[PDB]
Amino acid sequence: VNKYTYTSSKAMSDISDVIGEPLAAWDSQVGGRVFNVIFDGKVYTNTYWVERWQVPGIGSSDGNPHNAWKFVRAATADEINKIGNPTTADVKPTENIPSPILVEDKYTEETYSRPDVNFKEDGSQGNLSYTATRVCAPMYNHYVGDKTKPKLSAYITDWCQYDARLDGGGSKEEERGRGFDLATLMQNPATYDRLIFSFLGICGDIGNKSKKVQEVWDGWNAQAPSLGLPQIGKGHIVPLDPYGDLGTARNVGLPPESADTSIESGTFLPYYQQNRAAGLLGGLRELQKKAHAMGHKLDLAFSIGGWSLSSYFSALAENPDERRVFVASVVDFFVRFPMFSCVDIDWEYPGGGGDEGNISSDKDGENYVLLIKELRSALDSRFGYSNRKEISIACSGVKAKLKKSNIDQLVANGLDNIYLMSYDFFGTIWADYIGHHTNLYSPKDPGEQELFDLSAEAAIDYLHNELGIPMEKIHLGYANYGRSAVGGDLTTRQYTKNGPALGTMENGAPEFFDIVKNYMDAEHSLSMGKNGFVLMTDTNADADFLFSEAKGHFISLDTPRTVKQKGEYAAKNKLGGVFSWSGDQDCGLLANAAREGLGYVADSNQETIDMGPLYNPGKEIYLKSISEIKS
Amino acid sequence: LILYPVIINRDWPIELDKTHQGDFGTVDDFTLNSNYTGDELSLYLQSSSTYKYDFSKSKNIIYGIWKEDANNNRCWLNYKLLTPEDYEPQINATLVMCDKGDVNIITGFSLPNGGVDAGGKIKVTLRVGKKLRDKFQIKQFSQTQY
Repeated sequence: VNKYTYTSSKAMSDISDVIGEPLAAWDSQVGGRVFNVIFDGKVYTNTYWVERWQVPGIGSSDGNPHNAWKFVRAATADEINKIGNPTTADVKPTENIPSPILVEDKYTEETYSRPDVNFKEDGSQGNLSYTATRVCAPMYNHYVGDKTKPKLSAYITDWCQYDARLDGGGSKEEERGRGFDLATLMQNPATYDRLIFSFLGICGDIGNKSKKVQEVWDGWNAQAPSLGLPQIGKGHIVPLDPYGDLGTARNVGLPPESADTSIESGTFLPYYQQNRAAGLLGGLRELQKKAHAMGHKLDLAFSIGGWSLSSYFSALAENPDERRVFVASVVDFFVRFPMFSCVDIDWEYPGGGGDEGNISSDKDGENYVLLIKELRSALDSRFGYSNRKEISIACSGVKAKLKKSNIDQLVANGLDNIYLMSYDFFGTIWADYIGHHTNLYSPKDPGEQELFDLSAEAAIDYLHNELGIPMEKIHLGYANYGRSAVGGDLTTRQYTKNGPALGTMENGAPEFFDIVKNYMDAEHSLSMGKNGFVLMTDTNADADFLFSEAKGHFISLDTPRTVKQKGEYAAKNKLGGVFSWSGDQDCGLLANAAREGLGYVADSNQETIDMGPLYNPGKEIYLKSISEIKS
Repeated sequence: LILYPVIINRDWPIELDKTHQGDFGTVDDFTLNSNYTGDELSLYLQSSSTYKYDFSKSKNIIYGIWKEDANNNRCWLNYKLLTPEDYEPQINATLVMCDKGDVNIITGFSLPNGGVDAGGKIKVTLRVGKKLRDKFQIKQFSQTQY
């Protein structure tokens, strides 16, 4: 564990029981040692870790993100003379850089140079960047066992796979794609307690991508007779791309040995098992092996359904036997990959919502409850209690449709956990006004917090108070991308609708790591807006954001400080658990901060990198709520 | 130097002549994923010609891949009798023969009869039973061999 010492002295005659400490002016104090520094004639002790932006002045009953930088005013004028009393200051980014942060990518520079991309730091010549995640550094400190705190998790997805810039590419967005090697986390495993691969699917799904469903169903049905195995209809679960999952070596922390990447949908099927599992999923299995080599086993998991593949949920509803066959395929998958700690479902619309392709009825929620109970039953019928699985679903926070979800009966039917989608509240391309797509906290004037100012706390209170559900059964997290909006006016939150907005790959969805590259910095031990792009924070909702005047472009985003705020709240609550959505694109600094928000403590005096200076607030402002502005 | 036994390179069989003879285009219409698995051949191909056709005649045109020796038989079933909208059809096959002959496989588009064979055609001889070097050698230094 980390350890630190200090000392104090007195005359041989005088022994204070208290830690005597040199009386001095405040100036950029930091750390754990006692400080009684003086400022504005007052005398101030931060009885908590000290940070170079923390200020005792405001600190009199403030000065740390949680409590009073307490004070006395014992100092006399001649003390205020022998020590030149401070009365104001401003911490600056230091001149040096205590730690490297990232490395350039040849191909990303080439990308910017591409005559279609034409990307520029200001985005003037190019609104998108398609920046390779390879730019990133490992960036993970190390931490104590800290067993009591709620579990930590992260989401993971297939977009880890490819960027043909590694192969030259140069003509199309995926040639300018994204991806990273899990070797990263392998370097220091146990970075999380649980993981969730992206929602996969089933035969018969309805959405745009369904040609993939067709192809794989074909491959399966072709293989099945040759394997001497029964054919499958709709509702059977799909692996989507076994070639990615297993027919891989790059980005999956494993030598190219045995990577028969040639194998695919028409041929993988024998390999569709953990023992045989090459590529990504296998790599995960070995990662867990390493993890256990340490101890503290990860809950390896995934789910199915989700934003873009939910379409068949209604269709499968009220087809009980097909639903049975589907969950049969579920448990079969468990048998094929008993490695998994559990897996879950990503139904998203008891009442219709999201993409319209998710056809839906009213009864959907009820039927969903029913089938859910039936699933639970099937699982229990399958599993041995010594190895039991316990299921979770997310929730959308749609104040009404969440009610329509009948969480009460789901709990009564052994659905153990809930993960609140805490992000993208700001449907920036269509939303009426700019807002924080992920605000936990209620801004002032809750009069309009119905399709806006969607403080997750409101739903939280619904479940806790208005539904009695223990926090244990509910989980929350954060995502590693902000929103970006054209022409926004900070006073009115009005903004240029439809106008194309910043993303490396996804317009309107600025990507955290590349934001670290382009717009924000910390190399000088601080939270540092850079390249002329405004660093900013709102007092109304504890909101945090970024701006650029030349295109009135705004970005709402979580931050180290803001996810810290989040984790601290969740921790003070003792929520069921903490996680991060879209974990695929943070260096890990936000994870270190998340540990901090969890109160999860580091285990050594050494660091991968610092984190304290990342919690200075941005340019302070008060932003009126939508209701306040309209009123 | 001296060498080793003859050894099967247990991977994708290698190149041999394509014998391109398509009606409406060059060999470059074709694409071929030559490969192998578990002691048996596997390969996947596509010929980008369908959209050109006057499906009034070219409807249900035989599209696929089939081995043909001097018999030039049609003992295969991967023939995609293309719809007038099969603008980019994928044909996919595997084979299992002990004789590691560099067998010719006619592939692409053909009608069941009549000279009309709208689109790309090729008679690709594959090559199989390939090997690899292992380069180890004497050297001379002055008069003294090493």
